[PDB]
Amino acid sequence: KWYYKTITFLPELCNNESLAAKCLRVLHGFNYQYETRNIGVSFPLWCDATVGKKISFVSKNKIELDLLLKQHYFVQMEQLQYFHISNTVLVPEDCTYVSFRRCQSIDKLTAAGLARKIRRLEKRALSRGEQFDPSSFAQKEHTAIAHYHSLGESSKQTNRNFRLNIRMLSEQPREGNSIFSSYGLSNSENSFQPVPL
Amino acid sequence: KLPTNLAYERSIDPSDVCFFVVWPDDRKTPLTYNSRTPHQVDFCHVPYGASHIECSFSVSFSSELRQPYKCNSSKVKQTLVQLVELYETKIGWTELATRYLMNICNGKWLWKNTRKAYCWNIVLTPWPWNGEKVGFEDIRTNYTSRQDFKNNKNWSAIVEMIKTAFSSTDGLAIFEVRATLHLPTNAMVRPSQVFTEKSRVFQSTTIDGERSPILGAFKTGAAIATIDDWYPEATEPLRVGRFGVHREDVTCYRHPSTGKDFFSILQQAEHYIEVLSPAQETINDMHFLMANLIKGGMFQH
RNA sequence: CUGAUAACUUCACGGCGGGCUUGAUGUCCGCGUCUACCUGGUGAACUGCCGAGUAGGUAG
Repeated sequence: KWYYKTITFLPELCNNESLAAKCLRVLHGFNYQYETRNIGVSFPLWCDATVGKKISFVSKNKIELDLLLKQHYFVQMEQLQYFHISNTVLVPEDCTYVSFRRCQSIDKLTAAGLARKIRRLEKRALSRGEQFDPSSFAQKEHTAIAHYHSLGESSKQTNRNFRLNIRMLSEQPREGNSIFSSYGLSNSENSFQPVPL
Repeated sequence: KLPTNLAYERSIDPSDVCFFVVWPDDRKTPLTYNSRTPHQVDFCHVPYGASHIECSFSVSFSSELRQPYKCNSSKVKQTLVQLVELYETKIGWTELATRYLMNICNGKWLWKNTRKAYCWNIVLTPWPWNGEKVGFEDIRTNYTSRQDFKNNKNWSAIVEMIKTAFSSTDGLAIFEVRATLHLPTNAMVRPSQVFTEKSRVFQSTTIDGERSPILGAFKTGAAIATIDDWYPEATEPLRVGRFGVHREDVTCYRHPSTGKDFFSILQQAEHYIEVLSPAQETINDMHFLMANLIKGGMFQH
């Protein structure tokens, strides 16, 4: 009894990161005007290398998904036909079943991010005693990172080119009765909520 | 001409470079990097809390340009022996020795690690030597032209002892070189890269047990040899090769259609004995001829 | 429009006995491979917060 809004990502010369973010940035302007928690992630054509075309939009209250769909982006990208509206159909209750969660561990692995980390560990140990050195803090030689399909995003308030990191987990048939958040999640403070794709 | 077997041996001997991280407590550790994964990508940075970064190599100025290594013919023997022996008198080793030394002095061998730096200082250690360590302090704001070097207390002796190292048979001159780079916090360091015939795999070595990058020994031999601006309408100094090859753009100057490559000047060796027995271009191409015999190479067809 | 026209070769079967390739053997002396080599990440994935934490989490 969920819905789905299958999009079509056609014109054969297009980025997969900049358009999956801008169709999510127009979702990011949402939930700051009509503050809901109910719209998911659901990539149908996720693959390993060079993620494909389709994205979807899944909810149980299932009438904000058309309210989200008419928010000065499809009413602004209509004639030069980049995308088109789906048929607003009930999700059949037997399908494939994945989960989308922000990992956020990868963001604190880069060399600037580890210097961002050990700067914070410098000051919050203000309860004295030892006089520690920053010499015994290192990443060693070896971090094996396969694939995570990062999505870049500019900050709302200031000028920061931050980035997201979400991968695939497909099990656990019962968590999360539509308890999503601003970006759509399965990690923070609520559950590890799966997605019916 | 060019009788099928001729070869010289090089006359400048640089070594690898080593990167050490000095702490505020006067402790030095090797600079170690990180690897991320066939497809493998490397990442190197200054560790947080460090004062600056040190570098040390060594170079030698020997005399293997007086006679060839194999010669095959006693008409190209006494001709090329006489050219290097007449260039010693009429021209002198001054214009070459000053150009090789400044690329050692002004940190040219630090390729792209000087961009975004506050201050760097370079200390020589010559041999044989009676005296003091030679210094070049805050090079960006104190030493920028041929004349700032000539105001130094110790420039008359280090332009010397290379001039003797080319003039006297079985000569020698050895320089130890040390540099300190004051780079900002969490600054990126750029070493050499392994070839890997088809990314960014570092050339490493083992210093005190842990791995560390080198920035190459053929890489730092290219930086000292960039003294070539006698190709016609020259705007930028190039590395000394036979056909004046530029690397960034994939063109080359000095092409044999121009008549200014090495093999069309080496054949003209008997022509230049007459004038040296003239300051317009007969000088400005022997600086290219002498810088090829200092380079080395097989000269044969 | 053929040295033309037509055309059933068949039934049965025990190769067997015996057997010493041997004796002997010194592959040695001499030897220079070498000279010369750029792989090219501009700025780029930035700054917090909880937790004792090189574990873990969490923000725009």
